[PDB]
Amino acid sequence: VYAWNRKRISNCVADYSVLYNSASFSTFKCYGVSPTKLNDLCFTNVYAD
Amino acid sequence: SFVIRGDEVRQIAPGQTGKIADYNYKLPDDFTGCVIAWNSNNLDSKVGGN
Repeated sequence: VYAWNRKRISNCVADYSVLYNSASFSTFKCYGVSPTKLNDLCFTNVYAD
Repeated sequence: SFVIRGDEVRQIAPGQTGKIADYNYKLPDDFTGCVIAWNSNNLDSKVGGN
C-alpha cells in the first residue's frame, strides 16, 4: 500500500456493470459520480490505483 | 411474490441494476409500499440443485 500500483487505463470501453454483478467484492463505493452513470460517461484517462 | 439468489435481493428497490432490475422485476422510482425478503435455503435448495 506504500508502493501502490498507479495503473493508467486509456482508449477502451469499460463495462463497469461487471463491478456491480461481481457481488463477491466487500465494497463498491463512489465519489462525485454515481456507479450507474459510469456505464454512460467517458474519461480522458482512468487510474486504477 | 418470487424466489431469487440472496446476492440479487439488492436489485429490488426503486432505481437498481442487474438481471432483475434489467428485466425480471421492475419497481417504479416513487414506490409506495414495502419490500420483505427471507433466506429460504431449507425449502428452495436441494442436494441436486433446484
